[PDB]
Amino acid sequence: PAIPLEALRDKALRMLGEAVRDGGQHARDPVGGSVEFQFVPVLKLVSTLLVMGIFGDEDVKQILKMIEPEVFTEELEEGLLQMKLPESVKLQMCNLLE
Amino acid sequence: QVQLQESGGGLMQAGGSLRLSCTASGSIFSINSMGWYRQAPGKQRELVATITSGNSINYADSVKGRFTISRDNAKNTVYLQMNSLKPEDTAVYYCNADRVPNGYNPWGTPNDEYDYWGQGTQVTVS
Amino acid sequence: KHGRNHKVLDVLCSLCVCNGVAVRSNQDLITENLLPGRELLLQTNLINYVTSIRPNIFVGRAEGSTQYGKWYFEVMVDEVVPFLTAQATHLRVGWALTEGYSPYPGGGEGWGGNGVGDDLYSYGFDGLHLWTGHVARPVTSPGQHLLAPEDVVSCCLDLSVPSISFRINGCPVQGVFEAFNLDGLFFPVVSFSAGVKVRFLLGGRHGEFKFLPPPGYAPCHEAVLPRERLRLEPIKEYRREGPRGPHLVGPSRCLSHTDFVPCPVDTVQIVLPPHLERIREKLAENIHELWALTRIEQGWTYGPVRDDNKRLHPCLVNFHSLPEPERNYNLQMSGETLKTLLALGCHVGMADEKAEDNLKKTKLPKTYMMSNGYKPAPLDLSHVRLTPAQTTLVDRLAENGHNVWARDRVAQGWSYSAVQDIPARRNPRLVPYRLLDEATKRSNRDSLCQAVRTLLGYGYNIEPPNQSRWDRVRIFRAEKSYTVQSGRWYFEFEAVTTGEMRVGWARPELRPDVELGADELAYVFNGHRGQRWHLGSEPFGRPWQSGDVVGCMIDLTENTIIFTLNGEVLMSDSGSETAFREIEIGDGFLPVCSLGPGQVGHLNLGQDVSSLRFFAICGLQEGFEPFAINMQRPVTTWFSKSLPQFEPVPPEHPHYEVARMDGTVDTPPCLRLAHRTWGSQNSLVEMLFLRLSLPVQFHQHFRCTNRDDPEIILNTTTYYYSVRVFAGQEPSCVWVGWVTPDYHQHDMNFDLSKVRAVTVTMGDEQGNVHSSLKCSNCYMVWGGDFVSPGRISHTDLVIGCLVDLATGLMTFTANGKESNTFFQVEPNTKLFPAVFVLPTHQNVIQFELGKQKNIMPLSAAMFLSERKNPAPQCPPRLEVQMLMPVSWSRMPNHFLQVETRRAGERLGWAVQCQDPLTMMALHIPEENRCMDILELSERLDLQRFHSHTLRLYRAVCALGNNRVAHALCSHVDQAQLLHALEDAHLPGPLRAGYYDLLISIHLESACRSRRSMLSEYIVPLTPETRAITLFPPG
Amino acid sequence: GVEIETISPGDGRTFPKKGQTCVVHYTGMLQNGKKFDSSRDRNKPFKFRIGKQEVIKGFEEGAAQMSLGQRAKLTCTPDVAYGATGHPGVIPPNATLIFDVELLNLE
Amino acid sequence: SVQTSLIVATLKKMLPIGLNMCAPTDQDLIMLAKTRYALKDTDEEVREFLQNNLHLQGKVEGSPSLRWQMALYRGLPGREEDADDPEKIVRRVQEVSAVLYHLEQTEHP
Repeated sequence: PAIPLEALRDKALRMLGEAVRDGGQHARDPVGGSVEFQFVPVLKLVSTLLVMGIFGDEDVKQILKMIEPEVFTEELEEGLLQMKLPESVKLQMCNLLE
Repeated sequence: QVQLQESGGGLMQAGGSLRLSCTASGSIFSINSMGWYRQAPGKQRELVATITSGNSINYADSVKGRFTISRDNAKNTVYLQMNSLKPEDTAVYYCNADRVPNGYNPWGTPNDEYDYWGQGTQVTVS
Repeated sequence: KHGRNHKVLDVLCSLCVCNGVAVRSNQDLITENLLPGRELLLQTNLINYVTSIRPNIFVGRAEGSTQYGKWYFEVMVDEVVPFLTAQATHLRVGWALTEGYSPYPGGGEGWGGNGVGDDLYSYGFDGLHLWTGHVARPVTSPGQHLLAPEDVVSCCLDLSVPSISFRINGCPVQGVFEAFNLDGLFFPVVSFSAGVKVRFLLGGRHGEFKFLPPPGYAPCHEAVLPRERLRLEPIKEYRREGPRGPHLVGPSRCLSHTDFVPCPVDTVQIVLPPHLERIREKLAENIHELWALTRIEQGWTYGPVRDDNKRLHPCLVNFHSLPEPERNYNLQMSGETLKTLLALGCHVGMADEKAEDNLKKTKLPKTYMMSNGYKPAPLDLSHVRLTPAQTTLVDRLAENGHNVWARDRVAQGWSYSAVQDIPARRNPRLVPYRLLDEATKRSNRDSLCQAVRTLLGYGYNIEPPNQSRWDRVRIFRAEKSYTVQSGRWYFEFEAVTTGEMRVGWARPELRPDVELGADELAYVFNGHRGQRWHLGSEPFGRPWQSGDVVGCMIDLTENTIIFTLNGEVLMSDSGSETAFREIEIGDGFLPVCSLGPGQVGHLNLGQDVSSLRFFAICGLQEGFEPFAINMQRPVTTWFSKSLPQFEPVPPEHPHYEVARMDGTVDTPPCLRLAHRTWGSQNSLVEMLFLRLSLPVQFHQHFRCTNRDDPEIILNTTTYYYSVRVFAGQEPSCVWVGWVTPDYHQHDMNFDLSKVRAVTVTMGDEQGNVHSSLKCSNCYMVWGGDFVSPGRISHTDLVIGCLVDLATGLMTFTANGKESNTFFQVEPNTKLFPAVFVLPTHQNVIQFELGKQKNIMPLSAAMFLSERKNPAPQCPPRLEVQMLMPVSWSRMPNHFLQVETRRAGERLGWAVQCQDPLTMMALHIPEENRCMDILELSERLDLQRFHSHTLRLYRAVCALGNNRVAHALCSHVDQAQLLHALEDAHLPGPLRAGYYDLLISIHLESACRSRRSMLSEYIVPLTPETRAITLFPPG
Repeated sequence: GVEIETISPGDGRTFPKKGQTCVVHYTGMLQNGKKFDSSRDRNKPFKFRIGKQEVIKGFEEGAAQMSLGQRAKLTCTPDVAYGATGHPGVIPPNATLIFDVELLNLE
Repeated sequence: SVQTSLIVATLKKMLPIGLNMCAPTDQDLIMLAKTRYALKDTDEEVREFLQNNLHLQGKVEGSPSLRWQMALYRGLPGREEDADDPEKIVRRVQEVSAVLYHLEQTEHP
């Protein structure tokens, strides 16, 4: 069954962006209950879409910079690698970096 | 409640001598003043004659008309001897019973509120 | 058969796959045998919120009521947006009842969005259907447009004979509502989805009727109460907006027909003492003095003759030289005033003790030119003044006079209307005395006060003389995911009104039925009198006022709670700062507040510090912290929903017990309800409302209607259960029948007359009605009527009930005798076995499920697997469910905004809603009700089952079963998945499950197919192929 | 055979002819009231040729009978196709249908 | 009693005032001075070690729990931007340390 890939792509990119921002703000109300439940499903979505090739050039540029800003920008901001993480989110982060 | 019958008069020519006998029975209360009211064509309830205990006619509106109202407290039945039949008398008539004589109310508005209107009948002038 | 379990789903979908190998056979079999059936797995949909708005015009009929029966109103649509946000804008207009119709936002019967006609307490018409009981009813009309914009629809109602009629675009519809109960008060109601604009036309002053009402029906604008202004308000609301922000409101004080009917005290049966005649004429003489005073104050003057209108005084003497008419005129009412005094408890006798000599009798205007008048005031008030007890006596005496006058006006037949139509016997001041404005009250009691001054001047010796009401209380508590077991916290409660407002910290497992403080699970403080509450009332602090904020700090390190009022620590009677001490760690504590009837508060948990006033006054330097401050989203809260609901019987209940016995010989399988503590101290005895859990549904259409014949049994359509009443139980307290899912009546003085049955009649527009259809939310019969015993009855009545899935003919059978009463319902009714009882013996009820002559067992009815098995069976799923008064319910984080305002005398009031709100709903198939999906955040068992259901859905289409994935897309829609992705209040397991379900049913096969090819690097020769370099040119 | 009942009036003047791919968005239910096939929820309208009967036959007849801009509930008798051995996983093999379909921008 | 003695009663009435001056970020220096008075040193000695430990000032960005507290303390109307003098800061922290250290000594003797 089909579904709008471009809409899913922008929607999931925005979702993980606000998730990273929330993890920066250090709220006591993580989406779903825990940092694990906040990040692992969204990271599964991003990994599946990434290996499925949906994301375009500018979009993977955003994903790279928003995993790690300082190292991955072209010629403060807390990266997803930068802030501390539980085990499962690290696992999905490795599957993304692979 | 006090549920009196309003009747009397009817179709008549100008200057018709009509005895409007409004009958009242089955009432122990509100036996003091037995008023007569009248809806002229396109007009409010105009009182014409309010008889009172001891056969005391009241004169507040339309005193000129020879209403000649009379009543006995034995049967509480009132009778209005209206002859003058002006064109504005082509109208309907009403009969109310209350225990506050007209032109005498030192208590307040509830005493006026105690009143029992009538059915309504036509007295037509031709 | 056994119920909803997660382990059964695990057992099922261990057949999904094995060692990473898909089994297409088991996958398709499980899909085809569960997903089309849909009675077991809960289903989830996206809907949009609805809002119902009413005018504050409540009119009803009772014996001797002061209200008129006929009323008329209109609504005209300004603009509708059909299919806004992928759902049609539901829009119904009709009549609704204050007592029973509570349209709580979110969830409800059906798939939610409950409007006017989604209950038997309100009836509506959306353009093509007369909605009632969550069922639409198509009706022929000249214009069938379903409230297209710029259309005006009239609706009129008659109470003297129950009738509801609609006139769409002037042309009346062919349907009429009739034979509905007349309890309580009826008001117009408009239920609407967002993106709508309507106008409420009330005729006369507030708006003008586009179409004149039919003869008899009166405009509703004249029914507005004397002290009430016409205001459009939400019907049953628990939240509003104020200056600081969201304000939580409690219940409301609602009217009925009882307070619209007057019940005065009969004073004509009062004996007359000598004191009667003692004061009957001195009061009359002072009354004549006030008569002279009034004619002086008016434009009248002095005269001998008997006509006040011509500036004449009838008495013409200070003492009334009055004839038989007027002497009796004052005589009887002075006496009647004394009669009301004696009847209502005022003492009699006026021993002045030279007070009459003290009375001046010299305040004479001296305007009289002759012997007429000359009646001076004696300065009664100046000599002796009134007392507050006597003023309240004046108020109730004038109330009694108002009530007797209203009684006789109603007896001859009068109606309340803001315009006093004397020829129509219409008058705005004939409703009972507790409703008239301050002008009528003062004008009817001021002369009474003067009479009291006269008595005081005469030296009078007059001396002045189970339902726990859960509806009037509402508990609001933060969600159980925010419990704190360590730290020091602080949350404010701002007071808008002064009433029974309780605030404090409660254990998360507090019982919703019992009030705060009565249980040990609530450390609460009632600020109405300042008194704290842990296990009972305890004097403490001071009562508060409007505008006061209470701080409510708690510290779990020192195990105490300390309350501050306006930044100052409240002090106990003993002088201790902490209200409660020695608090065990428990499971944690949650912010809680209880609101009494008509109370408004602001529960500021402390999300924003600048909004959090007085925190620096008490808490900033004390080390306490604002409760839920860093959390970005607002804290979800749960209110005690007052709608009664059936819940499974608790084995932990100390008063009721159920014993289940199967395999019984010469007896069907049975469930006996008995009283564990009958006839003991502190034993609660009330109306017990039972309901067997499983539904019974009719067939889709009624196409064809003692060692029985097996083939006849296989061909039968009827079913039969039997309730057995024990010795010592009164048959007059037993009600046996059939409850729809919409049954929410918990009154403990239960009467078969109180049930709601309503009929709809559709016919020819020119006046030849042909079709009629009756419905009811309940189908019990009165056991006293059935027994007809007319006194302990030791006989056991098996009051059994029949139901056939064809032709809807439900007959009954009491003690082996056919019943003279029958019921008829449309197909697909989804009824439930039920019995109601008042416990009067140790043994109370025995449910019995078995077969009879040409009868298929009810177990075979409710379970599809054993539909051919005639042997009765009691699997664990079927169980006794008792009604519970209140239950917790989530408040949505966002509510629909509505702008309502009047524009002119012609346009009238207008209602507008634009921003759409969408809610995900989880529908339980058996109860035919849906909750909010976020409500599962505390319902952990349903959370477990739905998470495992998502696991089943993922793994039936796992490993490239695109056919079954397509089959799943009907269950789980794309927009559904997108909303479940976007929202943040979704629980953890459900969030992960929905994300993985989206990936599994839409992206798994494609992702796997691409992944299997990323290993190779087959590259062709293209001009794009010569473009790649290792290092891009910087 | 279907029972087509109009919900909101439309043009009422242009009806689909045999040989035209019409575009419709709909919310299909069973007789119980059962939202399973909703092109509105999917945000994707559905196209059908009349004459090839690529769409279910009862929906095709009702869609030919309605007009552009107008919505109607098509009560589909089980004699429409897959009325026995229906589409697996969505519809039990023998059951009814209803479709509150409106036509928009008839091609 | 000792708890109801009016000297300690006035003191506990004025702890909100007596913690109103100090910044929440200063609480690290408060704890270091807390142990400094726990060592039974004189006022001059504890102030000297306070200057020796002055550079270990708390960080606003370290924890959001103290971030909003810093927001309150900076947005307090009576606060001024010239009150960042380390001398006034050290005097007030050592004074508060003395007061509440002897206070906790009397609560837990």
